[PDB]
Amino acid sequence: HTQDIIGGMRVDENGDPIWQHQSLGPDGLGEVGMKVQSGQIYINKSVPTNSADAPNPNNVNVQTQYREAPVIYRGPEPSHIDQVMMSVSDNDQALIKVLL
Amino acid sequence: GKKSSSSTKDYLTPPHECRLRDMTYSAPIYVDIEYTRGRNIIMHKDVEIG
Amino acid sequence: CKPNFPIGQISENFEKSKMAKKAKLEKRRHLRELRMRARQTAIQLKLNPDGTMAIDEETMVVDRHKNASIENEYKEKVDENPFANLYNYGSYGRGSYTDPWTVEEMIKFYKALSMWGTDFNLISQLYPYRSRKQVKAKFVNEEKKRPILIELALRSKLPPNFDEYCCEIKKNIGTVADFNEKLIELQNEHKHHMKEIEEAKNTAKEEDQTAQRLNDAN
Amino acid sequence: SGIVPTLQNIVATVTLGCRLDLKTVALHARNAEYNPKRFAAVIMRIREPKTTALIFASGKMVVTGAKSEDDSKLASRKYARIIQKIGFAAKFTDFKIQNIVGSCDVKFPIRLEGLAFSHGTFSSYEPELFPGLIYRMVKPKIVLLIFVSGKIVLTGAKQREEIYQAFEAIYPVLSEFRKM
Amino acid sequence: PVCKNCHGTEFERDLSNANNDLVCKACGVVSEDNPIVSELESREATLNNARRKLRAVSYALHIPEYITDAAFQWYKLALANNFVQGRRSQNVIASCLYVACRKEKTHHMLIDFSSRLQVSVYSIGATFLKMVKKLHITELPLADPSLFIQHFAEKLDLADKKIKVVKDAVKLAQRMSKDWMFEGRRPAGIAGACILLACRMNNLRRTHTEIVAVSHVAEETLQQRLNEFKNTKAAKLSVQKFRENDVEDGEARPPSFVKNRKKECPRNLHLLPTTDTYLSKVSDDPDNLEDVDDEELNAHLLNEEASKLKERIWIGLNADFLLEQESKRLKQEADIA
Amino acid sequence: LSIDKVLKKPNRAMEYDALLSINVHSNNITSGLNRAISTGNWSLKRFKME
Ligand SMILES: [Zn+2]
Repeated sequence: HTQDIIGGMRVDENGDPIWQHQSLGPDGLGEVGMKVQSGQIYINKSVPTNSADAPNPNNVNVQTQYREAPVIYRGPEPSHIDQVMMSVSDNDQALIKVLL
Repeated sequence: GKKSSSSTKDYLTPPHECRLRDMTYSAPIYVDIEYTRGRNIIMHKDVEIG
Repeated sequence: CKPNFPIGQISENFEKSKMAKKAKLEKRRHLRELRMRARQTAIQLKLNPDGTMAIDEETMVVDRHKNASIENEYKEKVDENPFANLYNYGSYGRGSYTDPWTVEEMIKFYKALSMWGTDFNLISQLYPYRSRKQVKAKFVNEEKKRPILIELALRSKLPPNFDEYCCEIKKNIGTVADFNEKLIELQNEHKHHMKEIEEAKNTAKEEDQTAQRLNDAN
Repeated sequence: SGIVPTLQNIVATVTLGCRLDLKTVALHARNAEYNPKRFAAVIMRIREPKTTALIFASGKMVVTGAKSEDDSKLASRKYARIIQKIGFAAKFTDFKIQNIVGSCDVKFPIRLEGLAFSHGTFSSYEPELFPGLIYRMVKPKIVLLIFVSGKIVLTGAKQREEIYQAFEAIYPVLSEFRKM
Repeated sequence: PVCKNCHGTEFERDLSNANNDLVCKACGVVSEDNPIVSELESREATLNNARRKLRAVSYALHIPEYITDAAFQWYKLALANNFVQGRRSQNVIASCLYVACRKEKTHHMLIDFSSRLQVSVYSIGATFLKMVKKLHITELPLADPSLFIQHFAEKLDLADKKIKVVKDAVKLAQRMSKDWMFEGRRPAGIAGACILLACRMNNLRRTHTEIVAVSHVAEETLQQRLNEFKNTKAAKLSVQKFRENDVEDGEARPPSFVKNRKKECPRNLHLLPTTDTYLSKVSDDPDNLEDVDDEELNAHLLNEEASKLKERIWIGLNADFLLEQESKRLKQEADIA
Repeated sequence: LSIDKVLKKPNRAMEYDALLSINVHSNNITSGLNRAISTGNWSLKRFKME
């Protein structure tokens, strides 16, 4: 019973936007309308580390367990992102579909 | 497709609403069956199977 | 506009709900009248001119469904309304409705409780279609209901008002036989049949060893 | 509120080192109950002092159905007075007790879901099988069930003493929730 | 992880020049280039059968599959605690699946499991209690009845305006909550009464039977629930009129002490009467009992002339020892067979 | 095969209904058809052809 989270926007030196974070948005979904380059992830994705452990029936240590795994835009030429939608599949899992 | 009780046209997701959610555009198959429950035989209508 | 039952707008598809309710009241009333009435296939051959004394190949096997299909044709047909099958917590659990007790039964209840101390074995058959469980609860609920009328019974340690002499023998006139010796005499018959089949057992055993000893010689 | 918790029913069993025969002790009594395919022993039912005598085929016996502790005691030897009619030894030695049940009325409505969220790390309940909240206390290793009517029952205690100091210990967690 | 000259700990994978190397920001020495990408038997059998059974009932109950694999972990460790032996296999998976239903907090209530196996509800909840004590589930969420409303409306064949019929309901459901109607009562009971009142005040689809066909709770036990609601406080405001925008608390009157009113320094240690004072009342003679004698229990003895009267009735009802006898006589007959 | 596994019981013979275990076998038609269009290979049996 651990989800996947879309937290983002780490800061440094009075400024949130690092060179890799000019297009993350407040929600983690990279905001629609501006350009991207190599690097500069646009969907921030985090997965728990105890993916295959037995469920211990207690509530002791679940506060900080998310290792990062974003999705990077490769490519030889800077592009834009056209529109981003999210919805739910047949059985209830959140979907993320952004169109470049 | 349609039932034999309500006799409405259909209750359905549109296909373009379906083709971007990774679902299958489907309508259920309905049969009617009769059998021996017990003391007597009964018939049942509009059974979902697929 | 009281919150119980206004008939006040469109109310789509209520008719299938309607006659289901009128049928469930009809079903329970036929359960009342079961209570009111209860109170009160070898093998076949033939003789051909061509081959006489020939046996039928189809009668050699049996179908095992034609006999079942006859009665299944002669059962009542009904159309299932998916509203009728409704189920709650009171479903598939043992226990039923007890037929409430009458004062005519109490004179057969007080006196059967006056004669013995409290003996639930033989008073069960006195109420022929009542069972051992709910009559034990009839002893329990009367402790709170009539605590003082029961308290006269255990003080009574004597033969009571001599009117049980009929009910002494009304119990006895069912299957009049000397039960203190009726059970003895047929039990002795049963062990006699078991002794005879035990005689048939060993006499079958001794001839069998005798016969195959002769096969061991040859 | 200095209320007094009353005690509704005991249990008590004693050993009997004499072998019992079901034919010679049930068929010539007054409280005769023996259906062998229903139950393999006999129940005596006397209503003074309103308790019940359960026996066994091997010989052992257990009494249940008294309010007071000594109330069970005086009948426990009257029960063995019937087995003094038949020529049996009736060797009862240890009048041990392992269950005493008690109910009370504290008479004010309470919340129940707050301590199911606060003190949920040890005790819990469900509404849909039974309407009551089961409460556990491991300090005497006791179980007890509470209500929303303010009536609280105590069961599962071997010793009569052990219901008492448990019963005031559960009050400060009970009056915690004044439904502000 | 540690560089060879400046001993840095951070390595940054540069991917712009199709090399995909490993190098630190501090000095610039590569770490590694040329990356290497990768292009009992009966114990196993008894859970493979148990896998398909969880696969079975999840299909029929429209369970989303991320509960089924999670519920397999519960059965796997409860297998180790010797809980499955003796009990019914078709029962023990139903209680096992229902735990993972309430950790996920779904709409699936318990009796829907009891329906298709055609057994009693109280049997399935019995082993649910006897399980949940044994393997020590401490944390477990409450069955909030707010879940059940918005799942009922889809099968309730109501009009197109299916969002307004549940928005007003959850206002009624939060009004249901702070008032004292459900504390020891049933979740499916009170969650079926709130949708009853919201449906009638806009439609007339409620027949006291269609919502029963959904909620599976009987008809007469919900008739009390609106009469419970009617005479508590300020409900006469909301019987006939008054658009549903009141924010009040009112009186707090659960009926469980209303029935009780219809009937009518801490404690020091040695004020209660003890238990050893009653142990020393009657002397504990192990062989003797002739100090607690009486006269009526001394008269407690058979009717001597009504003995053969009574056992003739007792032998006239009994046949259990009869067939026991020839079966006991069969124990000797099978010895030579 | 799910019917006679239930009907091999002495007490379970009078008021049993068989329709409540049709939903467990329902989706075998669906998940068969969906992979039959997704992965373009058809495992027939009456011809045994691939
Ligand atoms: Zn370095």
